[PDB]
Amino acid sequence: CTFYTSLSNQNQQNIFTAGRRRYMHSWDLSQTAKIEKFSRLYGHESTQRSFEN
Amino acid sequence: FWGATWISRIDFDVDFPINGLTITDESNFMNHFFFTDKYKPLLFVDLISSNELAIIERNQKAFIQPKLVF
Amino acid sequence: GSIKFWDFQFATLNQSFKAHDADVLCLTTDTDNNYVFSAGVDRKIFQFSQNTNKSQKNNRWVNSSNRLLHGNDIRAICAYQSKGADFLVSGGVEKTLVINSLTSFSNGNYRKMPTVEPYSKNVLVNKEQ
Amino acid sequence: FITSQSTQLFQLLSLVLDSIGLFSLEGALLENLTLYIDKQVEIAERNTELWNLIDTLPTYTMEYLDI
Amino acid sequence: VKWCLIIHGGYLVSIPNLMSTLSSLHSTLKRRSDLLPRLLALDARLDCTINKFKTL
Amino acid sequence: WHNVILSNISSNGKLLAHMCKDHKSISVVSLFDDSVNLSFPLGSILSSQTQSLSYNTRYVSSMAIDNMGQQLAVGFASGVISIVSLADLQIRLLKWHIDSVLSLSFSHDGSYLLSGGWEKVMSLWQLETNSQQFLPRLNGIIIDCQVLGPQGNYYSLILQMTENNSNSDYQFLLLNASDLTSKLS
Amino acid sequence: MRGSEYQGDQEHIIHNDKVRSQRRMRAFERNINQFKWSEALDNAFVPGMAKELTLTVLQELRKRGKVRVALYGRDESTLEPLLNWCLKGIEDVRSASIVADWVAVVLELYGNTLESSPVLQELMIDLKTKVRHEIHKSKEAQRIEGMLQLLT
Amino acid sequence: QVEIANILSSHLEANSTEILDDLMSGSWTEPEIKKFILTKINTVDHLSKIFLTISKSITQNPWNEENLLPLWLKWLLTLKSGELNSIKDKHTKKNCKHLKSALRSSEEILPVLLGIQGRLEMLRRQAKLRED
RNA sequence: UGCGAAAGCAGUUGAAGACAAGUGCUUGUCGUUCGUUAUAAAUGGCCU
Repeated sequence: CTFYTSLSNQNQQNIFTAGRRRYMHSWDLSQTAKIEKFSRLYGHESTQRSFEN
Repeated sequence: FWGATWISRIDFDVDFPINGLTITDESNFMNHFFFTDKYKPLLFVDLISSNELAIIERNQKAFIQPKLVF
Repeated sequence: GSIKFWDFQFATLNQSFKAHDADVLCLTTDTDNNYVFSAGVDRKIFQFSQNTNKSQKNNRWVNSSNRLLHGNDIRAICAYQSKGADFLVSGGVEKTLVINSLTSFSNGNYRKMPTVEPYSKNVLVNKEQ
Repeated sequence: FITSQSTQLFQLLSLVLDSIGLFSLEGALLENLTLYIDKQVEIAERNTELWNLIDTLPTYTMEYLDI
Repeated sequence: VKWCLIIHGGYLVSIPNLMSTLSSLHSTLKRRSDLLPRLLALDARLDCTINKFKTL
Repeated sequence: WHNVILSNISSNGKLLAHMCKDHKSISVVSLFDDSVNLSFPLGSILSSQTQSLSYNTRYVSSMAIDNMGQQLAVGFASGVISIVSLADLQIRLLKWHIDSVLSLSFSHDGSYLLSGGWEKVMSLWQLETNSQQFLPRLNGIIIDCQVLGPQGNYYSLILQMTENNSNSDYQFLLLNASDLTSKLS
Repeated sequence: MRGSEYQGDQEHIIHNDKVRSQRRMRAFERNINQFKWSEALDNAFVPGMAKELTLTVLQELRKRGKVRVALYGRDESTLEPLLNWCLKGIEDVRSASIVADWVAVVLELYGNTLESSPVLQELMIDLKTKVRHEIHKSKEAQRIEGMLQLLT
Repeated sequence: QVEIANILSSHLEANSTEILDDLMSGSWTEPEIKKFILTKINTVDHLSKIFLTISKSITQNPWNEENLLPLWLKWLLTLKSGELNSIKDKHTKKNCKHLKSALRSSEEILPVLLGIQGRLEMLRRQAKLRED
């Protein structure tokens, strides 16, 4: 897991996390949490089996 | 006369009316009338008799590329 | 079915194209290496082009186009260019030659040579008997 | 008269044969009505078929060359 | 079924309700009757081709 | 310009590519400056096999111009897409759509192409390797596509729902490019 | 690896996004989804295929408007499995109508091949007998309905 | 049966109105109708005439007891379908339409007839039972 | 195309201009017009 702050728009904050799974999560930054899932590699799915590293 | 896919007959007593995928050939190579394309391909052509003409013609799994049909 | 371009000095992959659906049995290039033509079991001939100036500066190849001309596998392919000639000749299990133009491969006409062209006759006929 | 657009005339007959009932019908006529209907059934099947009808190299060959 | 209707026709007539109690007959018979026009259409088509190659 | 058949504006809003009957010719013009001014007949782009075939092949239904002006995408009713490099008028064929392509739009960088048609499937063509990704089973055929954001965060699509022939039923869809989920329908 | 058991009973926010596992799709369904029309017909006519499941792929192709398309690239060798099933399915009331459509097309599409192939001919002779048998049954049911109407 | 075949052929060449009379001749049977169609109807014009005569006859009286004219139509369509639809005459299509209309009626007729016949079978059987 | 039931009952599918191809003539086309109610076919198939 790791924080991420866009270099240009400092107001932007985000948290990326991954595991032994074929998808990645991103959390934008208090009733709810805005969570988006990256699960598309655009044709290179064979080369990538897990987003763990 | 006959080639791979054509047959022709020319009478030599009569004069004729005057009326991309190969080398352009700018360089040198070194240093009464009948025509039919109906019979092809032809392995060999000859006359058996004066009024008999003999034509000899030719009579694997492949990767499938379907053709769409609706 | 992949065509991969490797940097020779460092021995690394620059680009990978998943173009064919089966084996790529032969490759050939034009004189200036502006075109790389591939062929194989899927009966297709893929043209990869790097003619554009921006492509040359960035050294990036492109899967420009493809064509289906053969009825079966393509085992042997060759390319020849001269001031008066431009040929991309291919052949395979279909037992026939196919000729194209390298410069105008995408849109240029093609010729399918006869399977048997009898310069030396293998059959004779005897008029008598 | 029958044994002697028509469907509305036939289908009216079926209504008669219902209203007459089982008991009132007498055998002698019933035979004649049978032969006529059996003929009509055959014709109907015959016409129906017609309606569906309307809706619906050798190794060695000898030829003469034209010259 | 044919003999049941013929013999007991008088009693069957004098029944308060038949559709509720004979519903299975009407359902089964209706399904088979409905097929008649289509099956005839195939019969004409089959008879056509069967005649054609037989004469040829 | 006279007798404009088809016209499109770049995503940035600074290049205009339009076609005229002066059969027909394509011209691209920069709007706020004189840097870009190119013109050429459609015959040059068109393939000869297209010339031999029925008129559907020579009929352009969608047009897109890259922000830099180097690339121009032409659709055809036959379902073929042709990317033409303005610098040398070199042609590139991308053929997946079986029916007329109705919407084409370039990404801001120019590396990705959004295409949509009667297939009810929006295709992201990756031009580097000519690969593609799909979003199928949209509610209707895609009249239009666009990449809307400083970073292309959102895709704006126009859908038609052609089932209803009595009236034209437009549906505007804003998809989050992250996971391709409908942010606003 | 001790964290798998935990179910977030103490955590502030619980987020659940995994899609439920759907049952595996059969061979014929995959072919239709991938637009393999000719193969979908083949998967229908295989040993040990449930009759109901066989009826759907036939109806499904017809619904898709792909009946002739499924029957172009075929000869007598790969046409007989269909005729064998049609020889049996014509009896059933449910599949009688679907058998009617498909047999009509194959005749309209392979009349010429029928003449030169003997085996196909015997199939249609037997098929003609069975459909003729059905006509008698379907007719008879109408006669029963006629009498049953008289009683009421 | 040779004489009627040649007679019918002559009338076709002569454009006679007795072509119908030749057709309903009782000498015809099933195989000879087949052989005449296969061997003697070689011209498109003759095919049109025989179809036109037959269809008008059946259209006027589709319920005639004589099975001969329908028998001609059945084999004419079965054997010469390719040559028939090759006909592009507008009147032929209208004539085909008129024939189709008459036959379409009869198809609708059969469900009622079977219902009546089945009804009548029951009435007959009960009378037999009462006799016994 | 009109009417009607779903079956069907009546009725249409013309003229001009321009372009291309082949040889002034022939054919095919129309992001051209007027009037009447009035086959297809660029190897091209749906994600995680």
